[PDB]
Amino acid sequence: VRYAATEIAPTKSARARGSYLRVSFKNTRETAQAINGWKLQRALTFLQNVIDKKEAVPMRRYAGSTGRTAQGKQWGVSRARWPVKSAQFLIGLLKNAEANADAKGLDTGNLIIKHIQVNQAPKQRRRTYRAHGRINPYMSNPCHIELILTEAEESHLSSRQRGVRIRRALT
Amino acid sequence: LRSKAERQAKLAQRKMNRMARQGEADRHIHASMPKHLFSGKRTIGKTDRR
RNA sequence: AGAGACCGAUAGCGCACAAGUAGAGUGAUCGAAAGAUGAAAAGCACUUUGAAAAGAGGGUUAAAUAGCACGUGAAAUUGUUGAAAGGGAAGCGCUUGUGACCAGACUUGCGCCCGGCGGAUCAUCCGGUGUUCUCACCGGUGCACUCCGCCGGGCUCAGGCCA
RNA sequence: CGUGAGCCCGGGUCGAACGGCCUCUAGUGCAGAUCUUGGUGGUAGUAGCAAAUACUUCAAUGAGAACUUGAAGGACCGAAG
RNA sequence: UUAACGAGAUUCCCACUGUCCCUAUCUACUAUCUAGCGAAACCACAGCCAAGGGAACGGGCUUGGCAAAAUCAGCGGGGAAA
Repeated sequence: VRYAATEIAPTKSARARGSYLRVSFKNTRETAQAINGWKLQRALTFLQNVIDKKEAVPMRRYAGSTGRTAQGKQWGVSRARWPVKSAQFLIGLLKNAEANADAKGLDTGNLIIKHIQVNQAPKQRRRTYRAHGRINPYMSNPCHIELILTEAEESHLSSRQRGVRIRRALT
Repeated sequence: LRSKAERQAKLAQRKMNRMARQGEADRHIHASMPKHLFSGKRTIGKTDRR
């Protein structure tokens, strides 16, 4: 298996992965960008607060005609939501990476989310019936998630320039 | 050998599960471009739909 | 039964596959999609986290950057990372500039004058052989002011880019 | 490198064949055909998921319970049900 | 100058009233916000105007007015939309 961030060596880092996950890719992308670059325990607390609707995820790219709330002011926006299903999937993956880090023997409390990336999985193809005997697609857009936790951490001058610098050095 | 057998049985279902079929008997092919919706013109007289 | 200046899986018969099948139509009839892991299943023991799917280690293999989503794995389109731009469009042409990243070219050659080495495939003559029938090669002869390489200097000439 | 259609090389991926020259041959060169087949976007996490009066408490099962079950309530069909 | 009958067509009268003066208020379901789920139509590229652009047409050209991220609810002028 190949992760996107190949620069991160696996000696002092942990990783977790999920594939073909029937959870909304857009919501999962927004939640992952919310927790990107964070401490692990802080990210877990934030995701639990999102499940409890005590703190919100800002909707930035996939935010068209969404509601507004007071809880986006922490991120400097107005459009924020609470995607609890994306939060639950990401909590499961973060706990798996924590368990992998504990198996490796790393210090759990010093870990940060160095890499986290959501890709689109092959689409789940349901059908819906419309008026006048028509059928349209009714697809699910699942996602692949991957995440990596990491420990927190005068040449070729001219002769004139050479003479000028020599005279300035003596003087 | 048994565990390998149900694993093969479960892996055989992946394409039809992605197509969201209700079991292996769901082989219905729907009309994606019906003729009554994609042919003909609408006149002032009798129409084919309201 | 044998062949081809034929086609190479959107092609070739509709059908390279449990194809006149699946499916549709009261019926007469209509009628597809769909090939490829690997040489060999060796198709992942065991540990650990999960309710599980799975993940992580660790294994098999020449390769998992081949994991029964399987050869190769393009584009559209998408995610992350890095860089940049943005006062009611962008894109494009000419010419600079900045930043980033690069292909060349150059590194010395030739010829003389000395000195030190190492050798006699120096000129002439003799015999044989071949040729273009007067030119060469082969064996003897050279005894080092003659030839051939090397090593140190010195000199002349030609050498890259911009002025 | 070529005015150009193009040709050639380096780096990466990859795994079994392929190319130059002269002739011979053709099912031989795409941006358009409301082209064919397949795939994929913006729209967009949007439109919407509002007929048929209606749901609530505790316990159990379970990783998980408004739409599972038992009990406790409250209602509806109202014998052309 | 034909009775009865008619979801046939027409004029008027009484009653009646939110048809109107002239609008106001209340309830339910939406719309709205959230969780989950999740299309399509349409789409050369795009979208602030004014005057000029002979072929009575400009969104892109010329000359001006200007011109500041990212957004939500509405709206039906224009573009799109039968």
